[PDB]
Amino acid sequence: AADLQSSFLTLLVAQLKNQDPTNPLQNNELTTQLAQISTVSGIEKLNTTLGAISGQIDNSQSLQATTLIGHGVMVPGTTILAGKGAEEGAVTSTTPFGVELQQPADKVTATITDKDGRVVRTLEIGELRAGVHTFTWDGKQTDGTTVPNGSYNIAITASNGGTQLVAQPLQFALVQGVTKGSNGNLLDLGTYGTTTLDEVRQII
Amino acid sequence: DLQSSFLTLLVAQLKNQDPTNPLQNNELTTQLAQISTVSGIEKLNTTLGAISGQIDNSQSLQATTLIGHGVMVPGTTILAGKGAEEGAVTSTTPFGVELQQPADKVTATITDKDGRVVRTLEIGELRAGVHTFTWDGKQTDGTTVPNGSYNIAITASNGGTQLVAQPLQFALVQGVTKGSNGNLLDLGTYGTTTLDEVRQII
Amino acid sequence: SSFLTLLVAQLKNQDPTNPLQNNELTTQLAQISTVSGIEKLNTTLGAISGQIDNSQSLQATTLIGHGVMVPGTTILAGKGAEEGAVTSTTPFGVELQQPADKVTATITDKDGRVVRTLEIGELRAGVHTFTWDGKQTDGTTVPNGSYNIAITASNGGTQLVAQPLQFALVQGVTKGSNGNLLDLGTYGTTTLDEVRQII
Amino acid sequence: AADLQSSFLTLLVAQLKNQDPTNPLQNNELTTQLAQISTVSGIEKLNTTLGAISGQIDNSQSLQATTLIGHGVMVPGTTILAGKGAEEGAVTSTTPFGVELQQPADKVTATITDKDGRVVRTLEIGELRAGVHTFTWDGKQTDGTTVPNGSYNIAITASNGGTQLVAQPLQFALVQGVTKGSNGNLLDLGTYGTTTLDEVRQII
Amino acid sequence: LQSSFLTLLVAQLKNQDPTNPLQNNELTTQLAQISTVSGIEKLNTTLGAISGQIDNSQSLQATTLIGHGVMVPGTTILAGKGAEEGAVTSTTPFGVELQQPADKVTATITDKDGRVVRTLEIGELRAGVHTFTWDGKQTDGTTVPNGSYNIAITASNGGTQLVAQPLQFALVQGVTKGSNGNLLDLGTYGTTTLDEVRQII
Amino acid sequence: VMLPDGTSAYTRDGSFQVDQNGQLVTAGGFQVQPAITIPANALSITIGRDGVVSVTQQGQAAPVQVGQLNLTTFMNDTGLESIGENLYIETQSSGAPNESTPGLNGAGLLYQGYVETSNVNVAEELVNMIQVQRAYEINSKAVSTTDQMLQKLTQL
Repeated sequence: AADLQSSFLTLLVAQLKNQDPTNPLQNNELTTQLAQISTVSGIEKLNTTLGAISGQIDNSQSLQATTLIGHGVMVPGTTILAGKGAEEGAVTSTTPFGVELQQPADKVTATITDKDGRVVRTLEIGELRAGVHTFTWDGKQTDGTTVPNGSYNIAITASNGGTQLVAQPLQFALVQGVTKGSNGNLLDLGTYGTTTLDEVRQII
Repeated sequence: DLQSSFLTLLVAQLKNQDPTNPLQNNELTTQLAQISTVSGIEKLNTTLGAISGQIDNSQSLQATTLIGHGVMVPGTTILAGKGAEEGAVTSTTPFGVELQQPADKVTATITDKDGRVVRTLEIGELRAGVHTFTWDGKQTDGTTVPNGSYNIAITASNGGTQLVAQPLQFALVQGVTKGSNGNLLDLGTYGTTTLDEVRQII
Repeated sequence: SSFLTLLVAQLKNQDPTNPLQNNELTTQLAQISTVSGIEKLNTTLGAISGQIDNSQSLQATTLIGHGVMVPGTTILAGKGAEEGAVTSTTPFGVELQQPADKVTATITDKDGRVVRTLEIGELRAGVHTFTWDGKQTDGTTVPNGSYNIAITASNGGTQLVAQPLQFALVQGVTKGSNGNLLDLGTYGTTTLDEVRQII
Repeated sequence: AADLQSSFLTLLVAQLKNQDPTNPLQNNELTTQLAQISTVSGIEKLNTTLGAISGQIDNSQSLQATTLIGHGVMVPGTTILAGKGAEEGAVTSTTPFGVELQQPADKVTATITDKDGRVVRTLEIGELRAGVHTFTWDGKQTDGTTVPNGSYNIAITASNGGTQLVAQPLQFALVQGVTKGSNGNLLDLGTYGTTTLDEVRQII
Repeated sequence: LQSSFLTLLVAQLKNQDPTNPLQNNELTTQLAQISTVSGIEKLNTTLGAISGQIDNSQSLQATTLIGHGVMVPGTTILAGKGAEEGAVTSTTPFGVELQQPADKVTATITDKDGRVVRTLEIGELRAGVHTFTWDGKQTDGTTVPNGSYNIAITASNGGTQLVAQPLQFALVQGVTKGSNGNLLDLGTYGTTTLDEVRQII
Repeated sequence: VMLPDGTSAYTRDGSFQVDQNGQLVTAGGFQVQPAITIPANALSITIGRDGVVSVTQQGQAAPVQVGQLNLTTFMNDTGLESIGENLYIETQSSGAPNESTPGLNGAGLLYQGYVETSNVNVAEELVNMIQVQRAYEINSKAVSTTDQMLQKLTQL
């Protein structure tokens, strides 16, 4: 790009030192000067704008880290954490789950199993449209008693017209750090690892 | 390889003239006038890539921007309840109306789940735009309304002609959902809605 | 397809004794590509402007819970429910466009009776924010209520048009007929540009 | 857009009305002119649109200034507050100061003077690098005595082998509000006045 | 540029051949080409002001990071004990960046005198950034004295050494607009580039 | 302006400068008229819309009146004869000079911090140039035609 203004002069200085006096070359300045030199200046200065915009992109990519720290995003998964608070009489609370649906389904069911794998809860959330829907399990098993504290597996089966649809299970994940990978700014979920902004279906 | 499509097109039609001498020796510089042409596009199209990356950074920043607040969304539901403290005063979620025409005669009628009117609110004159008020949580007789939900109907009229009115209701923002279109304000009970459809952010 | 009816119509009076060379036609197409790319960038830049508007709208939510300085003469005085609470008054302000050296704030109660006189002094051109101490002329604690402030600014014996300003807590952000508006509650709905100062 | 397009349209009617009837101009270049003008008109509106982006970014920056309300920033200035808190035994603390150097200097002398003009102490730590270097003075006399609480000013002189350098003094300035004035939206520093956001070099 | 291209246009007009004058069908072409370069110059400068404003915005909005603690490049780890009775020894967390995954990761923690106090084996670490929290205990299992310690992280995959850069945690006190800008003034450590800052806690 | 003859020149260039001896000059040591002497202890200088040039001295908080700078108006502006430097000298067609205070007697005002840009629009000059160049081409063509006529006539 900068070679245009340097290979232009070498050819030009040749024609200036090798003019024929009887037939002097007035096309050295007819169009060669103002048109091509400026046409070089059009491209050579488009190097800077691409460089300037690249520098601005480099500055902007750090604004993600400059922004606040995540308080917990909603990510694909099946793990639900349940426990009891330090205070006496605290109601057991579970980390929220959810489903991503490409198309609306006329039936949505949720199967919650303990670490042993046996089904501990069956839930009929209801009717959902195409998109990401997030809910919170009450922490009650089939009989309505308090579930043991720990980890649970949620499987959401949703179908429309008797045909099973692509239902992506989603689990809550608490954000704890702002990492910088080889690709860009990423969120750190701690135990779950690191996650990207694009795959974050929802933020809580 | 586009350079070879013309650099060798030049030096396949110039590596013959020099033999046969129809020499101009002066149009020879059209190589550079064409390389700057192909490169002059090679940087505009690639600039579109950088500007798209900037756009992506814009959505990333929009996603990072998060606030826990309330918004004003179309609807007729007004909630009423009391706190766990003894002697708490019933408070109701603010309602409102969006009118594209100024209205002078505006009445807010509040009915319970049974369908009967519990309280009628006289609003009065309203200018063009969005107005948001708060129901006192008391019936027409002044008694405290029972805890639950109520339906608000706002009738607006200017000069004796009833105007189309958009009922509004308060909704706490619960999250930002990345759907097939972008960021949606997941309000929980109300659901998900776009930023523009929010009449007021409280 | 602007430069295409021009391009197709150019190939009619083509003059085979001196036609479009390959260099000119290739340049002409490429130069058209230059125009298309710039316009594509121009439409793209508008989307970024809208995104920046959305970002500033999201940033403006911090104004909720914070008070703006808006034109007006109302100062609210109140005392906390706790024992020993000292009555406090909402901050006020003055907007000026000419240099002033002699500024008097006459504060009157809801009945209009002059309860306090304050001498602010010299003020430059711009917005100046002050706070009433809550003390009337005799120094006693003013009762809670609304007070009307008249601000008179003068320089060298001639009075200047002084714009009184007052505190107004921002209650919400409204998507009105034009865009982002600041609903201040008691003061009402206001915009961003008129905001003298945020507190 | 039409500011240049109307002016560039006079150049078309000047070339069309003033062509040699013996040797007219080929229409091949005519579409090049129209393409070139569209290129010029496209760049012209790009600058207009981008200036609006600059103004919007300035407004967003002014809005973001409300995030750190009640804190303090270091902006071009020399006013220094020295004092102590109400708790007994508080060491006389001096508000942070700073020096901005366009070029690095191997010998920088910072002399602090009280309201009376008396020199309280000169700091000799060594060189100070280019950029903004801020320090928090201990608030002590030249002999170790706690400085009286009041106003101070620092004179910072940099030397490069006997050749001086121009530097920018900066002082901590607590912001009590963000005020929209005649020029733009400035930051009210109270005693220090009102200042824009672009000269903010360091904050605390 | 726009001025310097007008002179090349003025020169031709005042030096065109008198009895064989040049064609007149380029003046609006050349000026438009000249006006193209001038337009880009106006663009090019305005982009720089946008970069400066973005730098200032990054410098701002960082009061949350100032209040919080971040991990910065360096081998320093601070260990301390609370003044309260029975306080658990606190240790600044560290980290390491790996360009390539490694199977053997060794963390050697030494006192300010250089004597090795602790040796730890982490194991497999994939490409990216990894964070750890030292227990504040030396090799024998006793709590290390409160102070600064130097950490050397060596990550190798199958006997081939890979780049492992230990990180240091420090408290932020300010954000500086230095010669370039976006410096993270922390006090004893000094200023840190925001891009080179690893994570915010 | 005073030329070295003691005559008068006139310039619309107010980018005034200070010489070694303090007189106000304009790009060439042209000692303006009437004589105006900037003080050595000048801190700042101001020039109102009525042309009074007054300076800030150290210590004193007052713009002492150092000089008055009045304009000159001719009844025919076009008649002036330039001698370079954007200076014009009085000539018989321009008319006698009328020296008067700024703002009055039809004169203008003096704006500090401003420079007046040339009244040359590039677009107008370029369209004029196109017209003129075509005329030039045609005239050279006519000369060449007469040349050919004569040389054939002699070939006869």
